Amino acid sequence: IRTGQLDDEDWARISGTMGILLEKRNIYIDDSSGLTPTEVRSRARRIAREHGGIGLIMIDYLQLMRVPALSDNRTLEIAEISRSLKALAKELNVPVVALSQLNRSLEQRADKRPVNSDLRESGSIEQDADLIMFIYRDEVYHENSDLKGIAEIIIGKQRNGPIGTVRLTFNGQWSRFDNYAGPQY
Amino acid sequence: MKNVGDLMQRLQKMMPAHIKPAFKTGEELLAWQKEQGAIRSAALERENRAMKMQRTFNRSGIRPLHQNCSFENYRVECEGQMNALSKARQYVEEFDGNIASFIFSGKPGTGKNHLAAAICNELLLRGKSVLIITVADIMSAMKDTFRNSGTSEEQLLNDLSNVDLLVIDEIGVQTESKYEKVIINQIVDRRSSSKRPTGMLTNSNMEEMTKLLGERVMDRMRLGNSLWVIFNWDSYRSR
Amino acid sequence: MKNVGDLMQRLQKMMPAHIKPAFKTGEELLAWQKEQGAIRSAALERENRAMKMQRTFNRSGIRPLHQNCSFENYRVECEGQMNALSKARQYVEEFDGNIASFIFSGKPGTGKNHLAAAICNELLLRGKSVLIITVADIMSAMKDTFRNSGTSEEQLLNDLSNVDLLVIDEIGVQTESKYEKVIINQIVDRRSSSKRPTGMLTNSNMEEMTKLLGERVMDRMRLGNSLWVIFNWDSYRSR
DNA sequence: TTTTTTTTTTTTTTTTTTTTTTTTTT
Ligand SMILES: Nc1ncnc2c1ncn2[C@@H]1O[C@H](COP(=O)(O)OP(=O)(O)O)[C@@H](O)[C@H]1O
Ligand SMILES: Nc1ncnc2c1ncn2[C@@H]1O[C@H](COP(=O)(O)OP(=O)(O)O)[C@@H](O)[C@H]1O
Repeated sequence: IRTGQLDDEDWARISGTMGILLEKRNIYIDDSSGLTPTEVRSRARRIAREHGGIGLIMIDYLQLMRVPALSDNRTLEIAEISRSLKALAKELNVPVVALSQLNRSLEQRADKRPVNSDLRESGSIEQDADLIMFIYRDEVYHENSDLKGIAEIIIGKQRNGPIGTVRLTFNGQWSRFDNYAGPQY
Repeated sequence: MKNVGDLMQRLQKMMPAHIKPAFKTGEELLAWQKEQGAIRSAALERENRAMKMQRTFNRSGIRPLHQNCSFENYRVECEGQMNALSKARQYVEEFDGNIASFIFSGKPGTGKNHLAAAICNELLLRGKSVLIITVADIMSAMKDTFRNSGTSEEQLLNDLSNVDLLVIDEIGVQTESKYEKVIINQIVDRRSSSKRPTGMLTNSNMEEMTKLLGERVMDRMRLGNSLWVIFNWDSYRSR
Repeated sequence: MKNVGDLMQRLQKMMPAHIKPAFKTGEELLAWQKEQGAIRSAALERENRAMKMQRTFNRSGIRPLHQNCSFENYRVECEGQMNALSKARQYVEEFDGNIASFIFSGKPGTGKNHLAAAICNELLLRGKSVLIITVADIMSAMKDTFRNSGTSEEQLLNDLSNVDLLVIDEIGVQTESKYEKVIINQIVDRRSSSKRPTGMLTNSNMEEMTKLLGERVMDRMRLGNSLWVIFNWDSYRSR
């Protein structure tokens, strides 16, 4: 797609997914960098009143969220962020997918499966949430693995549901996770 | 700035006509993704099973000498050749969930590995695992496993028992190693008792074999149609 | 806004008549809850004990060759067979709180694993843990256990001690190994010293075996009714 | 104060089978 080296079947499938996404007019992407929870609530309440009511939110790499009041203390910054996002989700009555990085603690552990502790900052996000689900793809660490093309979704907390370890297949050539109707886990 | 038709038209400026977008909706696109994902999952699993054999061992289950080794090229000379060949055919066909071992006994140069590899060539198309291997190479794997603490010989034996059709080669020799005995009985124990097949290749007689191969091993070998095919012929390559 | 009447009426609108609660009170609630708590804990600890050796290892118990192994498929030939079957039955019936072991001896093809597996099949449904296993497999598990530090031979030995009926197979072969002997005698030491039964399966005689199972272990096995029961027949699969 | 990430130095705790050639004296 970023080269133009594509064939008729591909041109077609692109036309199809495009002509699908245009007819619904669901998605609304904000390409602004250093937002605050104030602005997030504002934009979300804006898309809400006009277009019915939203159904889902995604927030990429939470830690970029700011609030300049608490710019001197970072942990409290993240705490305010998390409370704001939870309150938002409770306000508009939707979920809030909120990504977050992890710290380099699981590297000196020899297992490399992330635990609920290994969250990038403040540890409130391991408290304010109804659901955490980490990701683990063994072929990144292990080239000696017989478990490649396989990415497993290590749930790590769920207040109203079970813990687990879901299993899915990664094909990053087209940036998709798909279901793994394979052996058990 | 631009609308549905205008954008799609600016894009047909690239792509030629007679373009069936093939979905038109979401209810079908999700189903198509589901289908293709199950397909790619199956292919992925096949590839990783293969890699598991290449990692636990080396030497892809069939070797390039016995790779082009089906039933057809087995030149016919006599009636025992039919007694072996057609019996092998029905052994392949009746292999599914069958506790049916086999021992080809006979002199070298007689095509024992050949038919045992025709079997395996078929079972690769069936979608099963195979391995022709020499006990020397097995014990080499054991004694290399002793070195590294990343793989261990129980993991190795589990890899062996997890095989669909294992066969052993160059067994008739009277190597007296206690540690060879404890492995060669244990493997067939862990396979037969785990309700899986296996079949050896030898140059020896039943009683010649039965002092090296313990009574228990022959006992766990002789099941159903145990297939005591024997070659009492003259070597091929001298022709 | 709403009371017991209106609320339970709207509740019956969900769910039909004759749904009577069977509690009606505050004490029977907690009582039946504790009842189900202990009943759940039973199968819970059962699942723990049974998944130890299916999580770490495989096939913990009877293994699929000797699973379909009722007493009654046992073919009758002679008074030795009567002795074996009858004594096996009474050993099962007088099993509970009874320190009584068994050391079958004799050639293969006689029904050692068969009778041991019928025994263990029954003691499953009686609510007891069992494991038929090869000594080679135990030592393989040990030699794998040296790899990882998360587990330990101590852990596996205490697990075997936690088993109700530990049994051993193919012990007759004369491996003089120090680390084999320490395990084979330490296991019986731990079990019998903790007032727990077990039993073995071999081929040789008491004396020729006793250098392998020390006089200590043999005498510490021969309690109550040792049940030496011996088989001196031909192989079954020869028939 | 209490959280959090980052590098740097100290201690302490944990480890089996294998294969050979010998080479005697009968
Ligand atoms: N009947 C036959 N037809 C064709 N090739 C044969 C026949 N018998 C033996 N061969 C050839 O002889 C070789 C040796 O047979 P093989 O079973 O591989 O070794 P061994 O005889 O030691 O078991 C094979 O590579 C095969 O090509
Ligand atoms: N009394 C019997 N009746 C029927 N089958 C028997 C009898 N004894 C042994 N067998 C069969 O012989 C085989 C070997 O018996 P088993 O005790 O399991 O192993 P082993 O004979 O080596 O101890 C088994 O497949 C079993 O079904």
